[PDB]
Amino acid sequence: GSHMTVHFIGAGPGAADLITIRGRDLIASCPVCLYAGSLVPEALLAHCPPGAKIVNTAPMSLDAIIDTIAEAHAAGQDVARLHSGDLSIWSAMGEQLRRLRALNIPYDVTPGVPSFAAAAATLGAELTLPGVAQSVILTRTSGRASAMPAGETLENFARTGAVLAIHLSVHVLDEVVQKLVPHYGEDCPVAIVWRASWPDQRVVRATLATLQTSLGAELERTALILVGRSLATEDF
Amino acid sequence: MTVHFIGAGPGAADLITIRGRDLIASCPVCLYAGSLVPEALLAHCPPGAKIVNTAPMSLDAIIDTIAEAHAAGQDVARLHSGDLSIWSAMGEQLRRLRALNIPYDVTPGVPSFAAAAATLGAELTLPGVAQSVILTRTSGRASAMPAGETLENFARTGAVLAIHLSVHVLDEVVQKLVPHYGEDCPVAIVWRASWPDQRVVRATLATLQTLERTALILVGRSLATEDFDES
Ligand SMILES: Nc1ncnc2c1ncn2[C@@H]1O[C@H](CSCC[C@H](N)C(=O)O)[C@@H](O)[C@H]1O
Ligand SMILES: Nc1ncnc2c1ncn2[C@@H]1O[C@H](CSCC[C@H](N)C(=O)O)[C@@H](O)[C@H]1O
Repeated sequence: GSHMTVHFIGAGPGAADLITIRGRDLIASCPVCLYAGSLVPEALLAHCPPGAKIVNTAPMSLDAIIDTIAEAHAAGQDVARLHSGDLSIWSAMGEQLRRLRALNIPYDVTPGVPSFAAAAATLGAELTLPGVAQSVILTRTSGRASAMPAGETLENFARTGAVLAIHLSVHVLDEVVQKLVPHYGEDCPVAIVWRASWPDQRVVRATLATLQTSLGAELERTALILVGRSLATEDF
Repeated sequence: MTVHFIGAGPGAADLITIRGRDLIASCPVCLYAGSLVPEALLAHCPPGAKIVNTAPMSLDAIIDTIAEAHAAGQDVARLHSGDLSIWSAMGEQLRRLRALNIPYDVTPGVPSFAAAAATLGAELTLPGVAQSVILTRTSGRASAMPAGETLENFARTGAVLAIHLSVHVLDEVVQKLVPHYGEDCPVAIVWRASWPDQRVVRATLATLQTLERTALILVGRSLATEDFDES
């Protein structure tokens, strides 16, 4: 047989049917499910086996989360640990792994559909365009929410001319365009996708100079900003 | 009818989305981009489905085959490796389908850099270390890169790099990055993530020793460090 394992699973961008097959099958097979708040679609939780311990981690500290996993480990019970999107980017999986290694609790990771992919799909767009863009930068702004390492400034990324997929930043929409106009041009295409794949999904396309900045301060913060020529060109 | 562009995922049959599998099961016609789309997914095609490998085909022939399905009112499952947003050549197909008024939609998939990070058990962004991931490639005698998109310019940011389509020029990648990232900078290469013959190498830029081409290069401190903050 196999021993108790914590299965980190990328739940995808919000639609229950955008989890992987593997992701859903692991949910179906774990007696304990820990899900990272309402950004994990509740319909996924219907896959938990009958009698599962289902735990919303959004009100919990990292310590409480780790203690709960340690309890599952002590009981020999597999855990389905669900995070929105994919695990590789801004998931806070890393800090959990470090704690699990220190406790010798085994884990594995099942990749998900990241939100920039959901957003591109919503737009019906290939981001890479021969002769226009051959790179995509996944980034964020400090946005009064983080320190960025020194070299990770919008200015330094903007200098490459790559497609930018800017996360965690819709509340600072106005600063973003101010910092990007000098590099990309006033007329550079920009697209914002709120809540990609949710019943709630909303899109705005414009150029940097013509984007309605006040859209950012609105209630919904789950939005991805895409910037670059390849968002609105057929010249490729 | 509708042409369903679908991100097949990194290769394992179970790393397609539920939606993607369901769309495949409901399409009388399936167009798949080569053996980089695992054959097990083709088992999901409905009985008597016309299944077509597009790898041997020109864009004109692909669009013809689609226009045929459209004239026959038959939905098309159009499979590409990984996700569609990056180096899929989905774009040129949509440009042609628009010019013909053929309806399409896009189902996102798991990109290979995500599958690679997952096999490594790694979160790429780590507070106080790296808050950005650059998905890129090299010219590598296979492309022209826009002028701003050099390894040099990217390396200047100190971001994590997920370098695609570049394993044939690993030597030159290493030499360009060392000056910026350091000789001791952790690096990992994942060949064929999620496939049965998946191979993983973890090293540093200096100690990585320079033939499958389906490989992803990942570079950065966050690949092997526990000195980071909570979020
Ligand atoms: N369904 C969705 N639609 C649009 N943007 C989304 C989204 N889900 C997450 N995001 C973006 O991701 C940020 C949260 S950080 C978590 C990102 C997630 N791990 C991923 O793989 O994408 C949000 O601020 C927003 O910029
Ligand atoms: N299973 C896999 N393992 C490692 N790298 C892979 C892979 N599948 C694709 N790649 C990478 O992607 C390149 C092909 S370009 C297609 C990328 C795909 N659309 C995606 O979403 O990732 C290859 O050169 C390789 O770098």
